[PDB]
Amino acid sequence: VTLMPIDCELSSWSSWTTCDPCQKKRYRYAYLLQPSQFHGEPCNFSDKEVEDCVTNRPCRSQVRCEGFVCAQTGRCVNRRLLCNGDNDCGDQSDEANCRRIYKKCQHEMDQYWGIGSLASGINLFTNSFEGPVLDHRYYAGGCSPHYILNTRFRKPYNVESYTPQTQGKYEFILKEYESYSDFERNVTEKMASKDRGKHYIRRTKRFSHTKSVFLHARSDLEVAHYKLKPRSLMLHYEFLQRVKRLPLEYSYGEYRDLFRDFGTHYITEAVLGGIYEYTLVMNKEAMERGDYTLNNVHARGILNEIKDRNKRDTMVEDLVVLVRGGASEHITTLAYQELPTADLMQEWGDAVQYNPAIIKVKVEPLYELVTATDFAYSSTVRQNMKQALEEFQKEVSSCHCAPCQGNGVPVLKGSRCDCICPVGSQGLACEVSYRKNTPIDGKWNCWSNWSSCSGRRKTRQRQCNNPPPQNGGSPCSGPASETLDCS
Amino acid sequence: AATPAAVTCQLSNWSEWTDCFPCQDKKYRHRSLLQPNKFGGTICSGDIWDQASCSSSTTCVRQAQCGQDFQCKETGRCLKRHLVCNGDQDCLDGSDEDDCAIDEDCSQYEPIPGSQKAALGYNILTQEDAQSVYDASYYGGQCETVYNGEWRELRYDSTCERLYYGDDEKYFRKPYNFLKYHFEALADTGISSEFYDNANDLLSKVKKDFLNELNKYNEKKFIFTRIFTKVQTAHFKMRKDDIMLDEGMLQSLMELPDQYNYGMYAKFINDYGTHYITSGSMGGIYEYILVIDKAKMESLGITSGKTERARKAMAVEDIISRVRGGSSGWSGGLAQNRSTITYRSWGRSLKYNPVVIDFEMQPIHEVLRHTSLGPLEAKRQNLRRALDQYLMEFNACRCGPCFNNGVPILEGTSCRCQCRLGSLGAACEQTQTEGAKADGSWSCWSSWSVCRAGIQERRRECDNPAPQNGGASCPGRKVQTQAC
Amino acid sequence: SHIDCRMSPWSEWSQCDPCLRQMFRSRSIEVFGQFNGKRCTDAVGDRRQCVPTEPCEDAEDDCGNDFQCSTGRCIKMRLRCNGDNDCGDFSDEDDCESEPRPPCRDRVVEESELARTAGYGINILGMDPLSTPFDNEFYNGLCNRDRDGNTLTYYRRPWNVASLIYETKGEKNFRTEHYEEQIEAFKTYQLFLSYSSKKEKMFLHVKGEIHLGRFVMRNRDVVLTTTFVDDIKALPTTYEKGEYFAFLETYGTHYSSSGSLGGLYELIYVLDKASMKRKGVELAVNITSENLIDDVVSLIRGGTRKYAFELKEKLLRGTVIDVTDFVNWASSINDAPVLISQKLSPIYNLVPVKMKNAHLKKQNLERAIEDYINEFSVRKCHTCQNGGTVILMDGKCLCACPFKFEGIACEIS
Amino acid sequence: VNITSENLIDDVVSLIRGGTRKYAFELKEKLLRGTVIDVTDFVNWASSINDAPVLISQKLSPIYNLVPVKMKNAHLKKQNLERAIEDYINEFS
Amino acid sequence: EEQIEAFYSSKKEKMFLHVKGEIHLGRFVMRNRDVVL
Amino acid sequence: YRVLFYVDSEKLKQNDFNSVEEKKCKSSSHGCKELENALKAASGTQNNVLRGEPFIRGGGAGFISGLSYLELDNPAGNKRRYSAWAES
Ligand SMILES: *[C@@H]1O[C@H](CO)[C@@H](O[C@@H]2O[C@H](CO)[C@@H](O[C@@H]3O[C@H](CO)[C@@H](O)[C@H](O)[C@@H]3O)[C@H](O)[C@H]2NC(C)=O)[C@H](O)[C@H]1NC(C)=O
Ligand SMILES: *[C@@H]1O[C@H](CO)[C@@H](O[C@@H]2O[C@H](CO)[C@@H](O)[C@H](O)[C@H]2NC(C)=O)[C@H](O)[C@H]1NC(C)=O
Ligand SMILES: *[C@@H]1O[C@H](CO)[C@@H](O)[C@H](O)[C@H]1NC(C)=O
Ligand SMILES: *[C@@H]1O[C@H](CO)[C@@H](O)[C@H](O)[C@H]1NC(C)=O
Ligand SMILES: *[C@@H]1O[C@H](CO)[C@@H](O)[C@H](O)[C@@H]1O
Ligand SMILES: *[C@@H]1O[C@H](CO)[C@@H](O)[C@H](O)[C@@H]1O
Ligand SMILES: *[C@@H]1O[C@H](CO)[C@@H](O)[C@H](O)[C@@H]1O
Ligand SMILES: *[C@@H]1O[C@H](CO)[C@@H](O)[C@H](O)[C@@H]1O
Ligand SMILES: *[C@H]1O[C@H](CO)[C@@H](O)[C@H](O)[C@@H]1O
Ligand SMILES: [Ca+2]
Ligand SMILES: [Ca+2]
Ligand SMILES: [Ca+2]
Repeated sequence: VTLMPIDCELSSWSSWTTCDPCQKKRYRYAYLLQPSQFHGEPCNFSDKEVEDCVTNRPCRSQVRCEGFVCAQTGRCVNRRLLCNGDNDCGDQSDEANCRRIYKKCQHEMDQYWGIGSLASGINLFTNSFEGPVLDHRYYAGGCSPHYILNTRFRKPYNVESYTPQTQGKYEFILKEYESYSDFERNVTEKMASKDRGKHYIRRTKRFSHTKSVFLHARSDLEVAHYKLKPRSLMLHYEFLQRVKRLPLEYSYGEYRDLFRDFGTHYITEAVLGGIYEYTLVMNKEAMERGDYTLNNVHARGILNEIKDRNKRDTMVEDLVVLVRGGASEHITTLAYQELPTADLMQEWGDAVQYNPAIIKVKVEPLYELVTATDFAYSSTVRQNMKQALEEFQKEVSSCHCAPCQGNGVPVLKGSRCDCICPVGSQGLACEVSYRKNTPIDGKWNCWSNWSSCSGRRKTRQRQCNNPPPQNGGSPCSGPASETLDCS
Repeated sequence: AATPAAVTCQLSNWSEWTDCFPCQDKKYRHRSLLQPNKFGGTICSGDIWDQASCSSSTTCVRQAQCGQDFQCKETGRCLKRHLVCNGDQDCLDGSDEDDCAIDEDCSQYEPIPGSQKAALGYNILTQEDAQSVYDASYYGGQCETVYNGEWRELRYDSTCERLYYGDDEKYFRKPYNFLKYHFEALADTGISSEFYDNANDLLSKVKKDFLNELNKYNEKKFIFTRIFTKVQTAHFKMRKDDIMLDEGMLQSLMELPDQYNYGMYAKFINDYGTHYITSGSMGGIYEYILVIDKAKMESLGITSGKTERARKAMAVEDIISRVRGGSSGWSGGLAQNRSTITYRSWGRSLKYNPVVIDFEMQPIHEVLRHTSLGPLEAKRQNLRRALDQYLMEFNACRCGPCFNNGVPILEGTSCRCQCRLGSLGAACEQTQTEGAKADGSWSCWSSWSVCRAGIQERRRECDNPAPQNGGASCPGRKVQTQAC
Repeated sequence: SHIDCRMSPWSEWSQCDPCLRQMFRSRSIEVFGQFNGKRCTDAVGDRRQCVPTEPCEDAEDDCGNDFQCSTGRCIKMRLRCNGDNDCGDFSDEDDCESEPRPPCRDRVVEESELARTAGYGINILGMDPLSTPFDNEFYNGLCNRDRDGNTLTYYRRPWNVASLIYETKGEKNFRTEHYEEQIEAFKTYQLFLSYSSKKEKMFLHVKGEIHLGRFVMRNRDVVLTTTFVDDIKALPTTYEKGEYFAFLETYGTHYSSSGSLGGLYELIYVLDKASMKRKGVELAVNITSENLIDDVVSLIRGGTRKYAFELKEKLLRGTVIDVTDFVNWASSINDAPVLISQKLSPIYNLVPVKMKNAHLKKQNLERAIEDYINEFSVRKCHTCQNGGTVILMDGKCLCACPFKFEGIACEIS
Repeated sequence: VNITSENLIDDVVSLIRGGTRKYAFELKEKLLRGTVIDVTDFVNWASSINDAPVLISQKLSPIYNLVPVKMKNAHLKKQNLERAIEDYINEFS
Repeated sequence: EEQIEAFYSSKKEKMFLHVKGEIHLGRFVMRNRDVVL
Repeated sequence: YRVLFYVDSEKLKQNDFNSVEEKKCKSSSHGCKELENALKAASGTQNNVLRGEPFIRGGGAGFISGLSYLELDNPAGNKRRYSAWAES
């Protein structure tokens, strides 16, 4: 193996912030200067440090509640939500000491299938879901019935619509090629006289046969459309509290650890369903050489005869199958190497309805949740969170990773980077393969910092993995340099 | 071929007794693995750690003092008062439900699939699960629920003739120590197959009026296939702040001295693991390999006269087939054959028995930082100091070379080379020819060098042997340096 | 000549142990027997009654405000009435005429038939399992309900079994490896020589490992069986080898601190076959040899009677095995598991601190287990001849050799 | 040839321990007839070992170790049982 | 089998076929103290 | 419900052959000579491309994934599956 294992390096510490007026604390942090890769040391030694202070400054942190303050969670429920026979506080506190219970839901009701997943934030730069940011177990007044098929559902307060938009693309290509060539060239020669004589032969073949198959099947099934309300969202307890812990002063660390727990954005609108994708590539070759000769001479005489015969064959085949959404038996029977029968497809699509994946998303950045009805100093938290979001996007984008071999895709998983391999190579760098060459796709290096003013510039070099090596593939798809106005 | 050299177990002599603690009535002492018993050799009766009774002069600490709030009478946990009488058993004694949120109905839903395995510590030297680090069943006053993506399960009703899906296990309760658990259904499968064949046939004849005739045939065939399939039933992330430790880890952490004492800290690393899971992926994995080599060679030579003939033929087949997750039955079935029967049935069993696919983990000392207990900095630095030694002393790299690609492990004081084929030892083979492909794997750390104020070193070798025959070299960090 | 059991002289006797009302004597084993001579059956020690030469000390080891049960055992008062088999036997009915309340409220939970057996004693000689030192029908007032197990049915996990996780894993390893060869030659009055040789080699290895989870035993607050704690109370306190060996021979040198449950199958075919011939006349000679070893072995462990013994032999024969026969056997591992492999803790770690004289008993056990491993050593026996090695068994040392050398010492060919 | 019909298979021994006598007889009868037992048979035998077990291996100690320590001349009786056990080895060849 | 013949000589045979089986139902181990006879 | 289905295939095969044979003799010291040659080149190709893009809107997700699944033997889609979709 050509490897050197590379250790993670965090920076030297920031200077401390001055002590916060309302957290009574101070903060310091490091930037990841190099991610751990190829089995270097696991690092993650605490990326933030925090200390207490004496406080010499005023604070106004109590945003009041015309509602009822829930005993454990601190949520402000509207006073009409008490004694409805339902948990609106998160920890049941709204339903204590009620002289009667006034149910609105006359009937039993389901939550829409998977509606809680969409209540959590996404780290948009890795498409990973993170912690809960919205409370889809909160209904306010609720209890207007919705039906998908014959099942009745209760709409969450935060959800503007969840509805069964229901669509299916299937796409199929089967491309096949065959090419064969045969060459033969025979010869015979003779002489005699009354003494002398000669006889000679040559016979030959060259042959080749070649075949290729590319097959690609994709089903994009959609089974629901989701949109969140644009305003007045009831947030989740665990997020609401970490946002209340954020400093008024800008420390990057304490805002970064919000993103590492609850992500960077929230899902405002989404397309729900399943992907089935199958793609087969096969290449096949056969090759031959034959060469035969005799030479015979007489006057006393001599004979020589030779035969040479060669056959070569190869086949190489790669298949990838990818399934999203559904139930585990349908998932595995589609995961299997052989194209489905329509019965499995039917049962998979039927199960995708009850456990959809997310096909398409409209985000909003997470600071758009930090509204003054829930948080004091909200505008300074927003402005901090905006700046942290730009700095964090420059940390968690995988451009920092060293290049994989074998066309591996590097993904920065934490403070550590994993080369996800294509089919047909193994080992931590994707080095272990039988293949003489495989197309390297070009990989971008990280984008250089904003220079000067009157229109700043940023630059990129396609250098992190240079595109051409070992019969290279496509050079990178994005803007190779970029500019934006001070004002 | 290689040859073994047996060695029996040795431990170093006892450390002097650690002085009698105020609340445990206990003393501790330890020893070190001066040499673990290698492939050939007797086990020590002795282990690394010893504990003894002792009365002590002072009075044990008052249990009323934690957080200005409730703490349980016979165990570790200190609780926010709204957990007392919540209707749920928040500590081992149940004292947080004695003399009575309130009356929680949330136990209508069972705990999340695999809430246990993610709560256990893990050991990087042995790959074993440890005791509970997190409390797998602490709910912290929360009534929080995950939708089961797999709840769909058929039932007949014989009265009024209907076939209908059960409406059972639709939700699971999430433990407080889990930030998110997500029931996302994925599959990915990747399959590569490569075949290469060569056959060559040759003749040569000369006659002069002496005769010579030569005939050759050669054949080679190679087949490879690899299949990898993974199915996620769920993905999880454990909380990074306000962690509620298991009562056992909590009590064992109270029981740690504030001073450094390698024995009691090494015992906590043994008992609660080197690491704890921060996040991981749940469901099932199938992996399969076939590697097949065949060859066939024949040759004849005749001249005048005398005749000689030779033939050689070969076939070597490796199948590795490993199923993680599912029912014990269908895991054996899918290990034995691959089909739309075995994949479909295996996935039906992943509905009920998921297993951890891959996960992320951090060193056990990094838990203390994030606990509900407040600062424990002295214990954390001791717990790091011990772990930085434990990962040297108990390390499988101290076992023998395991020639022909065997896997070393240390358990107790004792080595196992899990040799992949042939009878165990340093050397391992009796079936294979002496031509076999095998790696070099690490010959372990030196102690730190004598040092200048700014120069100190540590070194390795790739193995005691070089890589065997033609074979792979190690990942290449041969030398390392330290702060002296 | 053949070999007989032999021992040292007996040592000098103990004093009378005042509370135990006995005296003790011991002897070393020196040869086990070998080569089909007089096999040992012979004991390490013996005991005699005495009227004691001094008073016994106060026996009672009471934990205080804890309930002292009809067993040897103390318990905390939350478990004095708990509607459960608290404290190692029923001991409670005269108190619990009130406060019935169970650990599990309104529910019907069953015992884990795997967890009851968790924490086997193990003897390092042969690595046989023995029944648990640990109680494992004690629940510490915790309900601790698991829905786990592949048969989709709930169970109550017993207190000492800190983890029992059904990590299902099914592996098959298969290897075949052939090398196959031929060499032949040929070369008034006349001369000729004809020569031929042929060789065939096969190595098949197959193993199928099927897990039914893993148990990890608790490393504090372990609640032990009444029989085991009593069998620690009844000890000499003076390092009498034969009396300590009697405790090892009923609870093991070690316990499995964590063990992996399930089943295994394993198969071997080795075939190694050769034939050689030469014939000639020179102005007759005819000289031959044949050498064959053929050895096929099958092991199955775990699962129920029918399926295992079907599969054992189906796999040994040429038979193309039905996948559903595997599914049946591998499913029956749910009902009838076996201990595949495990981590071993020396048994003295289960001598509870907060019992009288505990640490003295531990250092005695640590010495005794070292002796138990030493005088049962193979290294004392006489050497095997040719390619064999000295096998050890109770009352014999021997060897056997599938390699054309023969007898109980492989001496002849 | 028809090996199951033929006189050719003769010289097979039988040792068989435990199980219900029907299935032990059937296995013996097939072998002394010069014929193979079917895999159906062995599993039927293995099912019957639940009724009628035998010991495949044993670890052995002389019986005097059972003589209770409370016996009124206990050590003398045990010592005479050792003196008696020792004579069996001479009482037979 | 081995033969040397010259019209010194020697001739040799050794041959067997074994089938061996075990069926195992359970281990028992029994007390060495507190025995009730 | 929409289907586009498209099948396209091309085949070529070629064989070309050339041969020469020559002879000479003389007599009065007799003699003769002969020469012969043959040559072949042959080549062929196939291309086959089969595409299809079923698209459905409306109906239940299982009926959609069943109906949109392309039977290469019946690329318009099957009477039963299609009627089930029209029910859903
Ligand atoms: C140029 O010379 C080559 C080599 O001699 C010719 O190929 C040969 O063609 C003959 C007649 O088709 C083949 O003989 C046949 O063999 C088959 C079995 O393979 C047998 O069933 C038939 O009855 C017959 O004996 C010969 O095998 C084949 N040799 C090879 C190596 O391909 C070729 O046809 C010649 N081309 C010209 C222009 O004459
Ligand atoms: C697993 O078992 C199945 C049994 O059906 C195998 O599938 C059969 O394979 C044989 C091979 O000769 C074919 O003749 C049958 O037609 C196949 N039946 C079908 C359609 O399933 C399967 O091949 C086995 N697993 C593997 C990978 O060989
Ligand atoms: C071989 O002979 C036996 C009788 O000994 C007869 O039953 C059998 O049919 C013959 N062959 C077969 C079909 O097994
Ligand atoms: C001699 O030749 C015969 C006939 O092939 C053969 O059976 C025998 O084994 C050879 N060896 C001798 C007779 O020494
Ligand atoms: C923040 O950082 C400096 C580093 O020298 C500390 O010493 C000090 O506490 C300051 O507030
Ligand atoms: C502790 O180890 C010491 C060796 O220094 C012994 O002397 C003592 O008996 C105990 O084994
Ligand atoms: C030897 O090999 C492993 C790689 O498998 C390294 O992680 C490690 O350094 C070990 O000692
Ligand atoms: C020890 O052996 C002596 C023999 O010297 C006997 O007297 C006694 O019975 C014990 O076995
Ligand atoms: C431009 O964006 C901000 C402005 O300071 C910084 O992250 C950096 O200067 C970047 O290049
Ligand atoms: Ca309410
Ligand atoms: Ca409680
Ligand atoms: Ca009770």
